[PDB]
This record gives sequence, structure tokens and C-alpha cells, in this order.
Amino acid sequence: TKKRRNNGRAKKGRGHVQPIRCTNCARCVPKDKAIKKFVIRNIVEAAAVRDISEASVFDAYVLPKLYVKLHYCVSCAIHSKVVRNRSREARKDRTPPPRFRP
Amino acid sequence: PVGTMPEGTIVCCLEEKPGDRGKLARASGNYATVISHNPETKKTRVKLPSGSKKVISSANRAVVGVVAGGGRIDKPILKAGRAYHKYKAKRNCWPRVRGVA
Amino acid sequence: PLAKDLLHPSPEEEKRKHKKKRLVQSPNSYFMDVKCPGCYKITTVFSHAQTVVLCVGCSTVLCQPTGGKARLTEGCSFRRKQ
Amino acid sequence: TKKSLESINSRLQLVMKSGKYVLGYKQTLKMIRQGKAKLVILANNCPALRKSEIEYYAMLAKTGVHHYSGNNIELGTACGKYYRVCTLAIIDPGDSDIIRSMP
Amino acid sequence: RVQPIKLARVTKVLGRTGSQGQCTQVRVEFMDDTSRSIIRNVKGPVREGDVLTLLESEREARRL
Amino acid sequence: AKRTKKVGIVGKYGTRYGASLRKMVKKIEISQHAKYTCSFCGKTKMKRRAVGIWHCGSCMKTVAGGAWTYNTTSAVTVKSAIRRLKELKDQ
Amino acid sequence: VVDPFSKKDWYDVKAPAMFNIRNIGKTLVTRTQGTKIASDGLKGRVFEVSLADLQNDEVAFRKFKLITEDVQGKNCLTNFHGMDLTRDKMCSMVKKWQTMIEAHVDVKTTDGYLLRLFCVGFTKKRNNQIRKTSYAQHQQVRQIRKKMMEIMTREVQTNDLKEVVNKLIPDSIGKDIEKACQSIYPLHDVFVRKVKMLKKPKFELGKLMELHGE
Amino acid sequence: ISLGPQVAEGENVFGVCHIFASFNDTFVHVTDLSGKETICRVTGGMKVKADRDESSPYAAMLAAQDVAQRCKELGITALHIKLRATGGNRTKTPGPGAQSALRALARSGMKIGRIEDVTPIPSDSTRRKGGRRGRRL
RNA sequence: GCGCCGCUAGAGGUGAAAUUCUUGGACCGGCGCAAGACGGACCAGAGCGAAAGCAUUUGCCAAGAAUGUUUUCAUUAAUCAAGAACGAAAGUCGGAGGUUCGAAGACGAUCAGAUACCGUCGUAGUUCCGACCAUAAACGAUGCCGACUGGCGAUGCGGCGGC
Ligand SMILES: [Mg+2]
Ligand SMILES: [Zn+2]
Ligand SMILES: [Zn+2]
Repeated sequence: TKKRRNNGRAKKGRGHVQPIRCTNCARCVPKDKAIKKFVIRNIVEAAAVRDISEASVFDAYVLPKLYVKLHYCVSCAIHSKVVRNRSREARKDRTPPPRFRP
Repeated sequence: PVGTMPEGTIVCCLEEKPGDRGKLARASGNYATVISHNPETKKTRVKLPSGSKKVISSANRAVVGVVAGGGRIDKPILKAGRAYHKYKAKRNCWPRVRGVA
Repeated sequence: PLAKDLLHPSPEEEKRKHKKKRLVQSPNSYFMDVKCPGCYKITTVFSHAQTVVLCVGCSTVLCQPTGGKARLTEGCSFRRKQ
Repeated sequence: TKKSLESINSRLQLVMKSGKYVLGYKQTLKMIRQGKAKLVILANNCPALRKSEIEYYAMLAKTGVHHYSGNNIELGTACGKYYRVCTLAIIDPGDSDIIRSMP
Repeated sequence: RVQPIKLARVTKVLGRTGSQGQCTQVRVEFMDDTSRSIIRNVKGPVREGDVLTLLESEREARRL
Repeated sequence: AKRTKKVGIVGKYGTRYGASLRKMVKKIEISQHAKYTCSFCGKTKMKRRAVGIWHCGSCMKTVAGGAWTYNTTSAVTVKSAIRRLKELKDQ
Repeated sequence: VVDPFSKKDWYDVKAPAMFNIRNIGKTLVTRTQGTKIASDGLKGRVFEVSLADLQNDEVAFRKFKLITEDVQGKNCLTNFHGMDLTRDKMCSMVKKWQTMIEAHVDVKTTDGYLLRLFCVGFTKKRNNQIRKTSYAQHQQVRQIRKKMMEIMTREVQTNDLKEVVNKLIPDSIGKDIEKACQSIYPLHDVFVRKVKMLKKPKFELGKLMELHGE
Repeated sequence: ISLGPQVAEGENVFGVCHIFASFNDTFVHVTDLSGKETICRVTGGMKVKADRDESSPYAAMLAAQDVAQRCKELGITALHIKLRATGGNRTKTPGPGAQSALRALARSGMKIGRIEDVTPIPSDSTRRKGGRRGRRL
């Protein structure tokens, strides 16, 4: 049976997209099947914030962030639990999950 | 001189000692690349056409480029008569009997 | 909309369609009169013009051809005719 | 190498269709020593002492020399014909502005 | 190298952990200021608000 | 006419020397026997003299070229990088 | 058995006179034992220093390079080598749904200091803009990029290296290509991304000692 | 008194410290301001005898202890941080011995200046050692 | 990869480890140079192309759709046996090149066994030019041309009108 209307991929008006390679297992995936995740992790590991700002040579130092783009094959996106298997009618929404930062 | 041309240049007919008037990479199609100048204790290294890197003088005089006549070993001799004329002009070595026979 | 009286449309609905696809087809072009500043010569240049039209005596540039409808060069006196 | 070398060889074929000119070495040599040649064009292929004296009479006739970046078989097709021509002189351009270009 | 074996009072207990229900995350405070507070884990039962003594004070928390 | 269908220039060797060896020769052979366009006069008169030696029927100019073709691609790759190293850094 | 840090000594590294703070730091080098003298061992040392510990207020995401070209006893005098941005700034400003344009040009000064200038720029989302993609078109990209490299080809070929590196402590070049391109498409993160060094003019000793004067 | 710089009480000297925190190991190499003269390189794999724990954060913790207890022992007193991942062809996130090597360098008496991630990011080059279906554990 | 410096005994790689690299000083840090590949992030249910496919900047050359058109010719059209053109990757022949990766093969492991997964190395191959082969889950698993038959927001390219 055809499972999904797009074929798991966001290509419509093309014939071919670039292959990129998975981050953890280095598997060859197209650029628009690959599960992207952009990580804006602060480099300081927030438990270790009030141990370096007192050891700083300033009084208010802007701690640099780290900006690493991840992208995954879906055999390693499901195993690492960055995406989850969903029900057959909760599948037709492209909205992302909420943030819940504080 | 090889001490003045920059690195990665393509060189034929270079002296292996200063004054030798050209000994290395003289056959057809051959060339040598310069790499790694050393301005103190003036001596450069080159890359011989056998893949051997060899240190030479800085003042070994040498002609820029590759030797004319390259690709000569891409055509087969293809019959015994054209190997006869090939070595008739060089030496007396061509009909080589196997030592087993 | 089962009962659109599609033989007598409003001219508001007639204006905002294609120049084909109308109940009776008709162009969006017109002819326009242009007074170049400094002569008697009204020119009768076409609206969606394609050539660089020049004036007869005061032979500066009159209009410029562009994408659909011709960019007039000078802010000059102007009226749509017929 | 992409858009606009149709300033040189497309204004040159416009003179070819409209204006008047001579092709060849010794025809331009006649035209440049009696002044009637307005602009001479030399090909990249032309021999170095032939180039050196066509420039030298245009120093004397006070006319322009253009060095067409291209072969003499390339300048012949840029004329629009099946010759090879190193040197030409246009002696009456039609209405284009090869003279009133860059030189 | 040589650390004082530093004691610490606990704020809110962060529930069980340790894959068998054996370890409790506790978030201690270091008895000298309430600004300095690391999250750590003990085994055995806790009673929120008591005092426990770290043999070495700062190693790691539970995160992958 | 289409007097042969595959061998071409190496039909002169006949049934001899192999199938791949004759196919190897007919590339080199149509290249050393060709008339090449002269870069110096424009006339397609570059005929090969001895191996490595290329000469004009008209303007009479002798060029040191390749063994079987006028430009060895190893040699033209050199000339592209020599003039690069000449203008870059200026020795 | 022997300690290699007893045969060494600490010099100190100076900035050119156009910066406010002049004393960069303290490198170290071994002492002379025969061949290895203590003046070729530290020429060509690159000191990657930012503006914020080299000016009184200026930003931290912009660093310079400062090759060593002379030793004057304990002093270790430097000259400009290049600049680039920090990478956290460099990829904070690369966001989706905007066209990034970049240009590069090889311009030498009037002082004989052939440089290669790297500039970026990002198209700007407006203040009432409702549509998501603030993309430029490709011919708008090409005429911005021609406008970017034309302006910096001016203001480096104007005069010597000294006023050129002094031009991009505040980065008035990025302000200049900002104001002169926003009647084509508005741009909002427009920096000279990197300056790379290609030539050195013979090392006149008088020119460097001009740079460590008043 | 051949060891030590010429500093007063209040002034501090800077050197950069490279945290190459990959998997399988971690490097807490510290050097001068030019990066050319090594002051103290010690490695988390040189202070464990386990070979699982070369890339532990506890190895990077006490390697950062030793490199700070030698740095301050010399006379260099404050450090720039130049944290790396493997980068280039491999992964571009740092390993487990990044944050522990940074915090142990701050708890054990050392001052910290400009910090920056300096890992190699390519402009799309150099096909990666996995094959096409990757590695299949 | 190779030079020249700096400091030190490990570095690498794994679920573990080993084969392996290393005080003729490896990895690491710096400055350089060379070479061959490849164009990241921007990069999207965006664009172009007949399909395969196409992403660094400027620049010779030829093409093209859509739109605009009160221009032109006046059925010149549709689909198409035969017969052609192009067609991923792998593959073949020949020459350049050979960084990375890597069939085959060698070894180290793991295993009852491992001719597999995993690791170290590595041939052909992967890159370019020329000549071939003409096949793919060449898939939207939907031939092309034509018309009619709901709604709504958005997008890409033109054109028109307005605070
Ligand atoms: Mg024999
Ligand atoms: Zn994966
Ligand atoms: Zn000739």
C-alpha cells in the first residue's frame, strides 16, 4: 500500500536531489528525506555557568553558543528517539512539537 | 636555477651537481617537480621521475617544462621488425635468448 | 452559486477577468495621445508599445518599451482617446 | 567569456553588411598610406613584424589599431566569410561606431 | 587534589533514578551559601531537608 | 564508400596482430598521420616529421610536440600551471 | 633530567600604534645555543587577538592576526596580517529564509600590500512584512555583489595599508556597502568577513618602526 | 629564578588552551599566545589505565587538574579556550571530556578569557569513511 | 602528504579489544607548501530541464518557458508502425591523474562456525578527455493532447491596479 502521500520526501518538481550523509552512522541519504535537527546548545553546560563567570576576567561575559546542524538517516532517527512512530491519523500534521524551555 | 623558481614547478634536464650541464629527467615525457626550498645551507629537494625524492643543490641549473616526445610507449611495437629497427639504431641487444633454452 | 446570470454579467465582473474568457472578448489595450513638452505635435502612440517611439521635430525620446505597458519617458501631457 | 563580445564582432559584421572596407595585408597597406582607412584591425595570429609595421603606418596616418583577440580563421568567420584574414581596414563604416567605440 | 570533605543540605528531591529504583537525585546546597547548588545522587532513603556529606564534591550529574 | 566497417586505417595489417592490438593502433595512427591546424599561420598543414617533431608546409616552422599527437595533455597541463606560477607571487 | 623551561625567556608582544591598547601579551622563546638564535625562532608568529582586549569598548567577535616582523630586545614588534570573525558570530548570522550574498576581490594598496577581502551580507525582513521568505532574485544578487566588490576595491586602492586596517577597526566598509545597496534590496548583517594576506613589500625596517611610534 | 615571567601581583599573562575533546580521547594541551611554544600537554588517556576511560569526563577532569597544576606552577596564570570537535569529515560536536575539562580548569585555580569553538568545518569536501549504507551495528 | 619548529609517551580504533602508528621522536600545537577531489551552512514539499539530471565567483556562445501584444501567416494540428536523439550508477576499451573512499584480497576481532556485520590496510574503481554499452523501485509504481466539473489560503515567475 502507499503509506504516505508524499513518499516520505519533500521533492515534487524535480528528478533528483543531492545525497548528504548521516551524522552518527554516515549513511547516504537524500537531503529531503533526512531528519534535520539544528542545535543551538550553549557551549558552557549550564550547570557549569557559575564556576567560570567568577573565574572570568570580566564582570559580565557573553558566553558563546555552539551551532551544530545535525541530520539523520531515519534508521538512526528512530533508534535515537528524535522522531517517534505515530498513529495513522495523527500523521497528517507538519507542525513541530512545542518548545517548553522554562 | 632551481633556487629561484617557486615550488611545484615542472622541470626537465636538471643538474645533479652544479656545473654538470643536465643529467636528470632527459628521456621523452619526463619531468621533475621542485618541492621544499631551504634558504639556509642552500639546498633544494626535487621529485625524480621514479618517485624518489632527492635533495640537490640550490644552484643546479635547469630548464622549465616537460620533455618533448611524451607518450612514446603508448603505441605498441606490434611486430618483430619494428623492434629490430628500434634497437638497430641503439645497441646490439635485441634478439634475447632465454637462458632456460 | 447555481444561478449566476452568466449572459448579463456586471461590468465589475467583466473588467476583472482575462481578455479572453469573457462573455465577449475585448482587449485591455487602448490608444493614447501624448503631448511632448515643447511642440504642437500630439503623437498617437499605442499603450502597450514595443518600439522606442520618437517625435517628429522635437526628436527626443517619447516612450520606452517595457514588460506590459509602455513606460513614458517624460512626465508629459496625456489623454486616453475614443 | 559570457555576454558581451558582441560589441566587437557584431558591430564588425554590421560594417560588413552596410559599410565599405578592404581585407588582406597589401590592400590595407595601400589604403593606410593614402589615408582612406579609418581603423585597422589585426588578428592574434599575425606575424610579429607584420604587426609591427601596420602599427607603424597608423602612427603616421594617425589612425587606430585594434588587436582582435582571436585567430585569423576566427576573424574571417567574424567577418562572415570562408577566408582567413589577419589584417583588415574599414574605410567607410555604415552607421555603427567601431571608431567611436573604445579607441 | 586535597578537598575538604564538604557537607551539604538538600533542597527538592528529583525522584528516583538508577534503572532499579535505587538512586535518588537530591540537589544539594553547600551549607555556606545557598547560591552554590549542584544536583547529585545518593542511595538510601533521603528525607528532604537533611544533611549529607560529599567525600568529593563535584564529579558529574545524570545526563547522556 | 564504406569499404570496411570496423578496422579503418588498420585494415593494412590484415588478419594479423590481434583484435585489441589493432584497435589500440588505429587511435594512435589516425593521430600521427593527421593534418593539424597550425596555430602560427592558420593553415591545416601541421604534418608530423620524426617522433616529437611537427612541421608546417607553409611558414616552415618546426614545433617540438608529442609523440603521436600535437599536444600531449600532460604538457598542456604544465603550461597552464607555469604561467600561473609566473604571475602569482612573481618568483 | 634537564628542564627545557629554564633555557627559555619571556619576551613581550606589542601592537601597531593605531590601536589603543598597545601591549598584547608575552610570548616565550628559547635562548641561543649555537645555531638556533633567538630571533628567527619567533619571526612569523601569528597572535590571534580580538578587538575587545585591544580597544576600550569595541566588539569581541572580530579578531586580527599580527605577524611578528622584528625583535628589539625584549620588545616583539608586530604588523598586520589579516582578520576574520569568530565562528559563533559567523553562523549566528546564517539563518534560513534569507539570501546570503558574498563577494571577494584581490586589491593591493598604494603601499604594496596585496590583500583579498571577504564580505558577506544577508537580506533583511521588513517591519510590516508578512510573507516568510525575504529572498532576492539572481540578477539582484549579481548587481549587489558587483556593488559590494566595487566599493571595497576603491577604499583599499585609495591609500596605504595603515588607513585600510584603520578603516576596519570600526568597519566603515561594511557600513558603506550597506547604505549603497539598500536601494536594490535591503541588507542587515553586512560585514567584511575575512582579510587574507598575499604579499609582503621587501620588509623596509623604517615602515615597521613608523607603526610603533607615537 | 630562571622559571616564571615578569609579572606583578595584579597583572596576568595569557596563553591559549586547546580542548580537543573527541571521542576515544581528550587533549587539554596548553601553549603560549602564539600557539607555537607548548607549555603543558597532558592527555586523558595518559592518566587512565583502562582504555574505555580515555574519553571519560573523569579522565578529562584530572587531566585538566594536572595541566592547571603545571601551568600555575610555571607562572602562566590565565587561559583562552580553543575547544575542538573532531570536525572536518567526522562529527562536529565535541565529546564527553569537553565540559569536565573546562570546569575542572576553572575550579582548580585558573582564570578564563575568550573562549571559542575552533573545530574544522569544510566547504563540502572529502567523502566520509562509512560506505553507503553506513556502519551497521 | 611533505618541510621546519614546540613540548611530551603514547596515539589510534571498539559494545570490548586487537591488527596498526610510535623516543630515527608518533598523535597534538604553529607556520608554510603541494596535490587531487568536493562546493557545506544559506538550501525550502522553492526553481529550471523532454527525461536522466542541475548549487563557488565573474565572465564568449546558443537555447527556452511563462507573461505582454488592436503585430504576423491562415489550418500549417493531435497521437504516432518504421526509423532516430539523448539517457543515473555500475561496466568495457584507451590516455591523463590518483587526495579521499573503496568491490576483490590480506589481517585483526566477534563467533558453534564467520567465506558476514565491526576494526586496520588496500587492488580495480571513484576524477578528467576520447570511444562504447542503453539498463534502474529510469516511480507520481499513474502515456500524450482537449474540455467540463467545489472551496480556501499560500508559494514561484510575468502583467495590471491601489492606502
Ligand atoms: Mg626471448
Ligand atoms: Zn544514522
Ligand atoms: Zn604554420
